[PDB]
Amino acid sequence: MIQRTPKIQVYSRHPAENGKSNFLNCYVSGFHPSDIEVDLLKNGERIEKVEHSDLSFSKDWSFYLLYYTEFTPTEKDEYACRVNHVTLSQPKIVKWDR
Amino acid sequence: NAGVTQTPKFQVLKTGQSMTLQCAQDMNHNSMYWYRQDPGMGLRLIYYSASEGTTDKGEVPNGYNVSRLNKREFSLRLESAAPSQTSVYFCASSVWTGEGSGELFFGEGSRLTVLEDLKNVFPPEVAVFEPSEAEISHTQKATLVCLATGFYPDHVELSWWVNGKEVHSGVCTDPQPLKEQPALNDSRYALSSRLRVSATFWQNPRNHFRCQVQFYGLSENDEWTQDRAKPVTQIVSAEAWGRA
Amino acid sequence: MRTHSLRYFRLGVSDPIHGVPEFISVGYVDSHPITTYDSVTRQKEPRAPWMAENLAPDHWERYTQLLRGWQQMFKVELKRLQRHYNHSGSHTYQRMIGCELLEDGSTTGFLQYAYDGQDFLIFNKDTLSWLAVDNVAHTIKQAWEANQHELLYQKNWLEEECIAWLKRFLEYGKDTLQRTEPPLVRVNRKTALFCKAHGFYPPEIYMTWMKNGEEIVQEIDYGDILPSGDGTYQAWASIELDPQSSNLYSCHVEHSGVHMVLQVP
Amino acid sequence: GQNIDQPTEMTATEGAIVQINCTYQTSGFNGLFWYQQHAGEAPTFLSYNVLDGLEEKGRFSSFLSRSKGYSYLLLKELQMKDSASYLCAVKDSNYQLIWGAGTKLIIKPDIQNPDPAVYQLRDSKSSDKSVCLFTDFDSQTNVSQSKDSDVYITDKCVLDMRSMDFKSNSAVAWSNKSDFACANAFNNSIIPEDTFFPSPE
Ligand SMILES: *[C@@H](C)/C=N/c1c(NCCCCCO)[nH]c(=O)[nH]c1=O
Repeated sequence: MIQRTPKIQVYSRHPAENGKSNFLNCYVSGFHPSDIEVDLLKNGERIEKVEHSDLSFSKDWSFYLLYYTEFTPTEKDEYACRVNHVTLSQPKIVKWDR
Repeated sequence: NAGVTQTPKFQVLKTGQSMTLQCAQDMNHNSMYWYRQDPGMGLRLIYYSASEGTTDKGEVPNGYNVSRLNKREFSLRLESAAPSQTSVYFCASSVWTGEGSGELFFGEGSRLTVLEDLKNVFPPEVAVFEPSEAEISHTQKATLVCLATGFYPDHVELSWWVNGKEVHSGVCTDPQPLKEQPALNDSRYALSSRLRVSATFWQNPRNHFRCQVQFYGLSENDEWTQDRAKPVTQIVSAEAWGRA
Repeated sequence: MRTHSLRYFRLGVSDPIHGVPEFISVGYVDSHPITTYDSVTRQKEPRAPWMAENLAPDHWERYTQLLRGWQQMFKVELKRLQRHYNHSGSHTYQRMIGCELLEDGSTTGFLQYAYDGQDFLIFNKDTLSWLAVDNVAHTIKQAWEANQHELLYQKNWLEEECIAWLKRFLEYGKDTLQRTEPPLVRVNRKTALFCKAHGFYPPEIYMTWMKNGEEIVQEIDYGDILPSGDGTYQAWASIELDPQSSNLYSCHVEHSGVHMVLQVP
Repeated sequence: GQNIDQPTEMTATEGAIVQINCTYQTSGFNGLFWYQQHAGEAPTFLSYNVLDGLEEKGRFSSFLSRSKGYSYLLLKELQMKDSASYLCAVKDSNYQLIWGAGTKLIIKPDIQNPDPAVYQLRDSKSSDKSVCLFTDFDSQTNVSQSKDSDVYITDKCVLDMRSMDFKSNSAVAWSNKSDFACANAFNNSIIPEDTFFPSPE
């Protein structure tokens, strides 16, 4: 039974400029089976109002999802995406690298 | 290995009466269907059940409801029968949904006649007529005729019995009844049948011939108020013996 | 038109954790979800407004019934596979069917199945046969290929019906599906040159780096085409700078018939 | 809307070939079915076509042209048991079956030695009816319904005496009117010139 671990990418909707409202995206893809937990983090805390697409299907039989929240980036605040999956020993955290 | 079993084969109803048709299949099929068949048109779906646990309306659901009781059974309900529901009803089933190349497997059919008043219902008179001596001498064959006349509705089964056994070889029964008054919408019906045997068989005086008609009519709970006898489901027959 | 596709997926899970559906089915046109059904809602629902606006309730009602039947069928098939495999625990079964209408007018059609996320049975609509990946699949192949009419039916659906559905949905969604939003492209250093594009639709885009007019694909890092969330997409590509010799690097982007070149001075 | 058309009735001779046509106009196409339905019985599946061409199953073949929206069911070496209605049905884009109204196929038996005659059956002591049998005529003969409201005439019926491999056509006429006689019972039909009328009384 081949289980495939999620690829996790964190990026803003538009090129980010401080003080300008944006969307922070976390795109989780390529994983199998389908159960998965995704949080967006701000300064290490879970953001509460976070939207996401319905589970999506790829031709190679893996799945993908987009998690996103509106935000205004500042020089001080650090953002991340935290993902758990059956293929991960502990939750994996990927920081937004602007 | 029964296939699709539906009941009843025949039923007379008064306007407003309730009725349930039963259907079961033992083929482990998932989809079941109720159709009605009427002269001059294609089958029309009343209700169907794509799988156990769901049902939905077909093309002509008004006046009907269904229940997919389990995987095997799919019943059709006429809560308040109307004359327009006079028809032949067919249950059918398929392995999987309507989707794909799978064919339908049909039950034997249920003939319903819905009437405003049961005073139009009549059992048949049955009479048997012995062969013409001229036919015997010209052909060495002998044709007996059975006439079942004056019945309504067309819910009859006619059979011939020779020497205590039902026969079908040598038999021809009209495939459709004759309207005795072709202009009336509720005309009573006539039906003829012939049995043809060799002259030698007819000339054996121990050979015995009977025509029997099963009529499907009223039952105990139907209300009857006419002066004549209540036209219940019944068998009417007539006989003849061979003659030397 | 550009190339377009219609595809329908099914997912079945044999022993799902609490809440999670035993069965899900989703349709797509290109990258756009158009329909959804699962064993919890037991209803087929639009996932694109241009689908809801153009298909009357009788459409959703009819396919809701078919999907309830397809759900049960998928459960039976998965139960059978897990017996043949002699597997315990939760396992997945998947189906994908669909067709493409290519720019040049030609068509493709495909149908395949997967068990635990790996190819299981693949239909060949030209030879009218199923490719099996192991012996459990081989047993299913034998049963399916014994039903020659069903193979013919699938060929007709893939080649005629699927293409007709796709053309119907392409017209319904033409304001979304047939529009063009050109990319905004920039280059920056982070030591490697990054070529970044954003704001573009459709998502199909080609970005590469050239060095003195020659393409070295083996030393290029290609980023994924990713959804930005507003209906448009973004992408990137990087190449590493040689610190001992100057070179003329240029980013090349092709999108919807337009080519762009960004020369790095 | 959607519709499917097939002839109401066809008549052919035993041993011959008949082609039953079905044309359809539908919203999408997911295959075409033929069913056989003997009178008073359930329809039974005969054939399925979904790609173009001709498929064979015994004495029956079914053809489909998707571009012309046409199919035919072809019956070779017709036998009396092929007398039945034949129903076409098409699955549309949503897998709804659209049913044709059916084609009734009537088969004329090959009457080897026609011996047309009208016989008076013997009276029944339980009936006031006089009964006449028109029998053993060739299959081109048609039996007309009666024109007197108190005379009843049934359509012709084909009887098979299997033990002798002998088939014969017959029709029955009856009445309780005093002026009814077998010599005039079938006067409204066109009956063979050599029809035998045995003497009465
Ligand atoms: C509404 C149209 C949803 N359809 C759907 C389908 N349709 C495809 C039927 C193909 C027949 C040949 O196999 N498939 C599916 O898996 N999920 C759906 O939601």
